[PDB]
Amino acid sequence: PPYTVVYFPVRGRCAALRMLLADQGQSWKEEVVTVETWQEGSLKASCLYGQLPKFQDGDLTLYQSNTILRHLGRTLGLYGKDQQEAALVDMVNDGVEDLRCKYISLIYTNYEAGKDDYVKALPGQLKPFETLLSQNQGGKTFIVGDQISFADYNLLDLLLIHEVLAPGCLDAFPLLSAYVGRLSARPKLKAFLASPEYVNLPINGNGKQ
Amino acid sequence: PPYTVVYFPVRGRCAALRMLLADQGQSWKEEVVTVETWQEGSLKASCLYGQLPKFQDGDLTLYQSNTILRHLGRTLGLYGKDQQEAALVDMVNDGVEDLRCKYISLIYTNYEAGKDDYVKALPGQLKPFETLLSQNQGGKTFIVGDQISFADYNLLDLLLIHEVLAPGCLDAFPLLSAYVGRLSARPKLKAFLASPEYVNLPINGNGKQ
Ligand SMILES: [NH3+][C@@H](CCC(=O)N[C@@H](CSCc1ccc(Br)cc1)C(=O)NCC(=O)O)C(=O)O
Ligand SMILES: [NH3+][C@@H](CCC(=O)N[C@@H](CSCc1ccc(Br)cc1)C(=O)NCC(=O)O)C(=O)O
Repeated sequence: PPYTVVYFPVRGRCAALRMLLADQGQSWKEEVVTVETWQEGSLKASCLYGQLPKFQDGDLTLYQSNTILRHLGRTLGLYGKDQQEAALVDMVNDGVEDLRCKYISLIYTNYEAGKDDYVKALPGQLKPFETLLSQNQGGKTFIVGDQISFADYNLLDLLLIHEVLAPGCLDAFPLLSAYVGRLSARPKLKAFLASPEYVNLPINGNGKQ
Repeated sequence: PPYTVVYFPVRGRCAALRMLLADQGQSWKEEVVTVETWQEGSLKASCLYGQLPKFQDGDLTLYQSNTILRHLGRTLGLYGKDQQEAALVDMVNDGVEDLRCKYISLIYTNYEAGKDDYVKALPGQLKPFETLLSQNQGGKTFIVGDQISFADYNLLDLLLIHEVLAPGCLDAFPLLSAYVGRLSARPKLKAFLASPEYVNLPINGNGKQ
């Protein structure tokens, strides 16, 4: 710390790290970038990959959303209890990232023509996470081990955005439905999910959801 | 050894972890899956995300290529010297993965019509890595700090397959050109890149490159 997040005024790729910082009781500053200030290209040229989010932690600056999650994961102790759990946390996060990429492609390039097929294929894409919960203490704790990890906040966000795209998509998965319930109830996280800074931001940049 | 790699008979997403293992002097077993054995559905149905590579380290089974690289990075000491370097190693690997996804979409879905526009935009996509090297002791060492990391092997593979797709694409980048030369020369890695085990497998599964 202290932290600063730089991004567009949407939830998008910053939703999971904001949930992690709020639930861990950390403070941070937000620097909002409008499409107007982004279209003038001078901030875009200073970004390593010409994209946002950008993040600061003291004198360290970082890019890439999953690198920011892994960094808070290791500096705050949200990365498993050992190397074996740290590898399982990475395997869940990479799976969450693959489906997040398919969701983003549906939202930004084919929403009207491909949402029915995307929703027809959704059960198959969520089954792996229900299976991972069934293997960890009967799905009664977290996605890996018995302590929360950064992959829990990234998987929670992906489940919450899919319920907005296909209401009831989790009805067929008992353990994922119960897991979204338990984590949404953690005190600091429940207060943050009800706040205007979270509820009043669109999920995506094109208004689709 | 306690290692096993399960994959199709191509270099694909397994090329960087095989170079990492060979350069660190570790042995592993390969289990090859043919397209006929994959079409039998039983092994696909047993994979967590229905895809390969699969990897084992003793009884620990892992999926996702980047999870396998981070697990060997942690167990073999290829993850930076402190928490700040470990975050910069992740930032580099996430950039490498973003460019590998664009390369993969071109190869398997748009190779004939998108090859010239893809090669035209390539320099913009490679400049970030040239900038990272210029910031680390004049590009004379590794991509991060002064010890090799798992991201150096993934970046090296990404640079070698682009030189096959667009020969001379690295001429515009003096530090990346010298970085590929210096890394290909490490004795154990130089021997692996010249062996039939590496040279006789196609880069991708559809024959394009
Ligand atoms: N792999 C990177 C991807 C970052 C990324 O896609 N960044 C997009 C923004 S996220 C998606 C999006 C698009 C438009 C709005 Br309004 C809000 C959110 C960007 O900077 N895009 C700007 C650019 O590429 O010029 C990561 O995980 O961090
Ligand atoms: N995100 C995963 C992606 C793995 C993946 O895409 N896996 C593909 C194969 S890699 C690319 C490829 C394709 C065909 C051949 Br022949 C060789 C290599 C798969 O299992 N595909 C099988 C499936 O989806 O049924 C990772 O990083 O590990």
